Amino acid sequence: SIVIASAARTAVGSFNGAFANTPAHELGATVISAVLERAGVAAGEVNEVILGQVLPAGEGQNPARQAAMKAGVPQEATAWGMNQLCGSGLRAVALGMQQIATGDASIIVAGGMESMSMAPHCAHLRGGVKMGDFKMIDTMIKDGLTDAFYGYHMGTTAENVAKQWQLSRDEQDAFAVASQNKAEAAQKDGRFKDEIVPFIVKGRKGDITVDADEYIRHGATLDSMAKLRPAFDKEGTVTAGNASGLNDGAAAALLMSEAEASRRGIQPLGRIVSWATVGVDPKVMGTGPIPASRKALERAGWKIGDLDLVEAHEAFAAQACAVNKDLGWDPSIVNVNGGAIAIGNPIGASGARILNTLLFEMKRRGARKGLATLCIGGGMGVAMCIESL
Amino acid sequence: SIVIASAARTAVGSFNGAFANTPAHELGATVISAVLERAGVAAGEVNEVILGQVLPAGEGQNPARQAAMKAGVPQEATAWGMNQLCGSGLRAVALGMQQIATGDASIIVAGGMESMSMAPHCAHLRGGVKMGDFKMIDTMIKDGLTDAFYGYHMGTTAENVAKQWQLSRDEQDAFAVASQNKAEAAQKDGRFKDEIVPFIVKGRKGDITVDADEYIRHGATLDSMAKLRPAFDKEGTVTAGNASGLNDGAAAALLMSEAEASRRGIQPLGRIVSWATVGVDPKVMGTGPIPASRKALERAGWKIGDLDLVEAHEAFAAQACAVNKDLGWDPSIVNVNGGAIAIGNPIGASGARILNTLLFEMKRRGARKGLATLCIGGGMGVAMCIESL
Amino acid sequence: SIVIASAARTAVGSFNGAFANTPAHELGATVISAVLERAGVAAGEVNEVILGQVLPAGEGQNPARQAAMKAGVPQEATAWGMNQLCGSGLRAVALGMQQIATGDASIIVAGGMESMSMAPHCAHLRGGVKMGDFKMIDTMIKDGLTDAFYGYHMGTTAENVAKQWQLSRDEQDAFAVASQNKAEAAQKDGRFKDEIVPFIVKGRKGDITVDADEYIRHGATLDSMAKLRPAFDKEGTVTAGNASGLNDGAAAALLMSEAEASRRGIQPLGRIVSWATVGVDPKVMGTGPIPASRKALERAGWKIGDLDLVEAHEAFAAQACAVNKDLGWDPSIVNVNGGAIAIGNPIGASGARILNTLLFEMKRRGARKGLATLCIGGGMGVAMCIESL
Amino acid sequence: SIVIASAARTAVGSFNGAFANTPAHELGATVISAVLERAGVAAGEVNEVILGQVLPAGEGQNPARQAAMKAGVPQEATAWGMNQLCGSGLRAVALGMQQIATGDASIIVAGGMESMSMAPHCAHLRGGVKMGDFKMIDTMIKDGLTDAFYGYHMGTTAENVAKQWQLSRDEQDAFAVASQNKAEAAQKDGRFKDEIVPFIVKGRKGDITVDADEYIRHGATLDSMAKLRPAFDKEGTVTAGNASGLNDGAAAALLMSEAEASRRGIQPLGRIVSWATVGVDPKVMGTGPIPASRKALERAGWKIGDLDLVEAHEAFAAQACAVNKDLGWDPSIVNVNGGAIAIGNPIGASGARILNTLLFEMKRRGARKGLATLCIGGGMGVAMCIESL
Repeated sequence: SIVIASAARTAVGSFNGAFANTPAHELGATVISAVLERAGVAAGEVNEVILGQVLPAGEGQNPARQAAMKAGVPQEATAWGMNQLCGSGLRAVALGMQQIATGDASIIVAGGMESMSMAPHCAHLRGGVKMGDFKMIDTMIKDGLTDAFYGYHMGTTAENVAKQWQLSRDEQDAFAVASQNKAEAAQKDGRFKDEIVPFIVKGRKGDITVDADEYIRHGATLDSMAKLRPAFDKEGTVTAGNASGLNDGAAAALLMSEAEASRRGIQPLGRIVSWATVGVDPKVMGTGPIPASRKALERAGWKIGDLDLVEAHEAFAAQACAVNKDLGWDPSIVNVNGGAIAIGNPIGASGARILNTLLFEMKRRGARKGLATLCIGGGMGVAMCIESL
Repeated sequence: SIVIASAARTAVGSFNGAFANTPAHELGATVISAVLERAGVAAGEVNEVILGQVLPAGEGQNPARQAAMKAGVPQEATAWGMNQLCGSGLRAVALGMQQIATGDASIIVAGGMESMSMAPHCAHLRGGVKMGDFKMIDTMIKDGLTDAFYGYHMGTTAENVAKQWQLSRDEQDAFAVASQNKAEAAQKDGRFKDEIVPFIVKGRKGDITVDADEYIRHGATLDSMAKLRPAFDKEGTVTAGNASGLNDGAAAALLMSEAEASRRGIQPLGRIVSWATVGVDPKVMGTGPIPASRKALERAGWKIGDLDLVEAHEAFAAQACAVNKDLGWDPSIVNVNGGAIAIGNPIGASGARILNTLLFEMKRRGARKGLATLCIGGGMGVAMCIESL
Repeated sequence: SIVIASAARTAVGSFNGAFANTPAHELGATVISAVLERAGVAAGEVNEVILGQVLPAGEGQNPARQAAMKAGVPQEATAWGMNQLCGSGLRAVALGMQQIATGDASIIVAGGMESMSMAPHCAHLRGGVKMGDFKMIDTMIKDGLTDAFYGYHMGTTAENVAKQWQLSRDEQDAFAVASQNKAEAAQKDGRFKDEIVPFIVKGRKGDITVDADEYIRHGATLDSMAKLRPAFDKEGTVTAGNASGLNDGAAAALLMSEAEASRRGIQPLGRIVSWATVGVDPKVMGTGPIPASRKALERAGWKIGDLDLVEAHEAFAAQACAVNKDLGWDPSIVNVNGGAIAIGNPIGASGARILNTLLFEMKRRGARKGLATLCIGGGMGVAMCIESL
Repeated sequence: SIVIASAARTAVGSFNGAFANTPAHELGATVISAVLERAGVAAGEVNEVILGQVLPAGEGQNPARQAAMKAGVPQEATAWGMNQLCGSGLRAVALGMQQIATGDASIIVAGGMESMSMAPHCAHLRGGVKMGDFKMIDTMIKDGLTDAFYGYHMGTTAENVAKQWQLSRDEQDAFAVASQNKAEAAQKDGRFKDEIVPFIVKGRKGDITVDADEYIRHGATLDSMAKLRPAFDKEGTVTAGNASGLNDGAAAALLMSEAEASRRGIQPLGRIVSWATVGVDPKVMGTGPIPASRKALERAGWKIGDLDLVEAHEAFAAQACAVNKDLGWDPSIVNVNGGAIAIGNPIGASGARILNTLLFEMKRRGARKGLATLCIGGGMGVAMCIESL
């Protein structure tokens, strides 16, 4: 029953880059109107905005409610954000279908948004420290990148699956360069032009327009790639090269009944045939998507070889390949235009982000079956099946 | 169709009182373990833990997840947090209901959690602070009570309702007195012994058992009530003891299909018949419960008559009164055992907390159709109709 | 030549005690007036104020000046601070002495002030930390109690002397209790009333007048002292019981020439016949007083044995004995009224605080030759010889 | 009978510029070795180091001791810092001169050093912040630039001298340009070569040698000053332009007896013939240089017109005029090589920065009498007289 009317994301910006001082709900707003106008639908009629956000400290009350009211959504709608780490971005889009598919609502916007750049450092000083140094905790490292279960960064969870699947530094770096090259090819030709909405960086030295993914490294050689030190495990494997950095962006989708889109002349971007989510051992968290995807395909009714296009989050090359190897889809059909390693993440958005890449790329090549999938810190994964109407 | 087999709520703590130094997820697990034990269900068979949480600042990746693990819920079940302010904790239950109702999960735990105590101060300190003074922001006040739509603390959006509803200082006081009598009474007669589930505050020179709501004051006399000068408006009428204060508390209810509960020989508290969330003019946020209720009642097919028991978020004297004056339910069945004023508030779990009381009162007095409803910052209501078997 | 006409000091306050919210220049100011009053010189005849202060962060431009002004010193006069750690309050009396000596001033008020309670926490936030955690530093510990060369605490340099001069846990505790008991006594016999000037802690609910050193323990048992665990070297011998506290307080002297004193018919507290400062190995910093006092005595022309009364700074019991055995004066003329371990240790003021004790017990019993000496972090010591007139 | 046998200064640095991350004492060290090695004196003969400094917060125990110990001054010699604001650097030379006069030392190294870039933000937190937001004070602004009595700026007191002395917006800007242009010439012709000592800013990606005052602006237009808006009082007369900025640096000079120099065969940069300091009205704080300069000259037995060369602090344009119109000397001989608006200032060190400039230009142009003078915040002033040998 449930279709994706419209789809949009901002361009993804570098850490402390273009959007360094741009608040998440602001990037949220932009994309909220974007999917409004591209479905041809008026915020007047939006029932609820569901935004995944991971790092919300300091942005004031309920940043879902701000991004919506800003982008025109009237007061009679409702707004709530949510968090599943990387999954947030896509799971919102699942959550949103469950609203229409239960009679509980007619029309929803969903996705996520994220300013890793605007994340505050923090301290609980209600008691007041009478004597001693204290740590100013960086919520982006803490709430965003740090396993609450072992003590190490995500980067180690990668190393445990590296050693597990025995993914060598030569192969891992090979994966990286591919994703840089792919995404740089994809960029030059306007293969991202469709889904992107420009964002207007309100300024004072003038206004400056952003409609390019500033994280893709042009010319990225297998050698520049091989001159790196392992960013975590000092003779482990994971480097900056073959691992996503820290970024900002948003991405959303307007959902409605197949019967409703029909009434309005809207030519949907797809229809959500199924979604799933599963949990695993936090030490090896990147193995989320394997169980996650296959749950989806049981619910969707498809077999793995039915898939025309995959967009599987390359959080870290190591786990990216772990998903690829084990599942065994046609590798040349995953991240055709590039993975996270090259475009970045912005966590809270990373899933609606790749949903955008997926969808517009289905639309443009007559692919009919696709699936977005991502891994999760804590040890989980999410998946979604999209079949084009 | 879907029922609530069990529930449990921690006793609600005072601000920087009994749970002063306690991480909400650790209150979380306690409530989770509880709903299981009582109802007879084993950790493994839980699919997912959906938890409301407004001030997760600094706590670590997916705190819902951290609660989950700590209560025994296996590495496979999923967990996520979400936010719609005070309405998070009831709304989380509806989102639990929808997991069952669509084809996605057998057994969900839904609730909410909140440690107003551990809430940090913070500043954005990435691009450095070149030169000048800067502010450390209180995230409890920033992200919890400061509607980032006008400038001021919730307290005067309460004033904004009194103003039109002319609710004189003596009626605002007389509300509190009543609630504080009704609540303290309830407890004395033992009525919170059912809902609550003891928690352990793990001190150094000994452990501490908490299962008494420390916020409840005694001998609630109109006399003391009427001398607190206007807290929020320097020429106002909503005061600290007639606006719900800052509190710590977790609370939750276990969910499964009605057939599943019987298959499991588990004596449900009641059945989730309908729910509702609606928007209203943000300035006058307190009125959420007015439009939400109708819808819920309408969806349930009940007119107010059929309600034998009700709970409405006593956020303020200013907003709770108008609500009963508008909808026109009979007061004699609303917050019988007490409301936010006397019990406490605690954002992320308030809605879940009032879930518990309603259900446990329903059992031990013979109401068949209870309803709960809440106001939300930014202009929102959330509503649920409950039928017992 | 140059002589001390009058003196005063405040009570010494405990850490976050009677002066917790009382800025140091406020304490210094009372002292300035006192020494003015007590001599019969008018605030307007003061040429310059010299005040050692070690923790001045947060306080404002030249707090020395602030005190001078609040005490009523004309703005035609000058005021500056200096920092030689513990020796500050006494070097200051010497620099003051130099002013008059060379004939570039006539009437100096000199001493020191400190508020260890009022120290702030800080961090250099201009460049900003792009990501990861930074510490908020205690300026008190950092700038006030810690050697930057070998990087350990000022407490550790006590373990050095402890190990090196072979002082038992017992005999250090003995010293501590001796110091307690002596002070305690001198308090009850009223021997501090003369040196001490009251201070009015202004209060929202009422003034409080502080007139007694509140750090001194009454009936302190050896048992109490002997059960504390070693405060720095967890495998050591120094503790919080035989180590001076963290204290607030000020103290000062009014200097002029001997000739000028006579014109005014002032009966001075004694004559500065010499001073000195030396350096020693930073690791055992407590040792300063050895060659300092040597230097000072030789400059004066005095055989150690000619001393009638001595004050030596008890940084820790460890250096205090070390200073004693090595120099060898009869310990029955040393710290006749207790020492820093009992009375307190307001860093900047300490060197003036002992000078006061010395000056007042000197006169009270009519001693001809006296010596004050302190030990200093970054391996130094300062000593001045006073003779009565 | 006391002389300056050499001097040296680092290049003065831009705020957050060349030295943005150099601990002040590191700059001191360089200056120390420098004066030793330009005089034929070995660090081991140094008796004491006396270094002015206003913003040491965060820098750990006694920064001036760290400076001396890095420079190799023996641990047997002593060290202290001091704070009479802008006067610090020069007063320090005068105190160093005092120590020798009285026969308490043979060789002092005295001057100043400052690092406004490494000044920290801070707040007082032992009390306990119960709730609500709070400030993080900038110690530089709070502790270096703000008159503690009226609570405005050092730039606002500058507006006072404007009205009271009648200096138009355009009258002052031209003076500022004059300075800049005087200073751009002097640099180019290498007139700063003698005094400046290169400092190596040890760098992870290579070392970098700073050997030129980077604050100076080439091709200074009178326009670009005149363009500037009032920065201390919305509708005032002062601007960020005709006012001195914020800077890092250090400077010092080595002192000894005249006959001592004689033995050693040292051709001395000059002879201290006298000095003085005074206080003036705190609101016209910049008017300090007036009576100090006078009382200096009178002490030296000199007429203002006997002076061959003059260096007067350009803390602002406004005082600079005020001081020149009052004292009444040939302004052709004032700051002959530019002044502090263009060379920047760096409070603690300023005083010796001009001393260096005075001694070296006196030498190169064969001047036989000189004068150094600077205005002090809080309401003071220090001037010293030099006569060449």
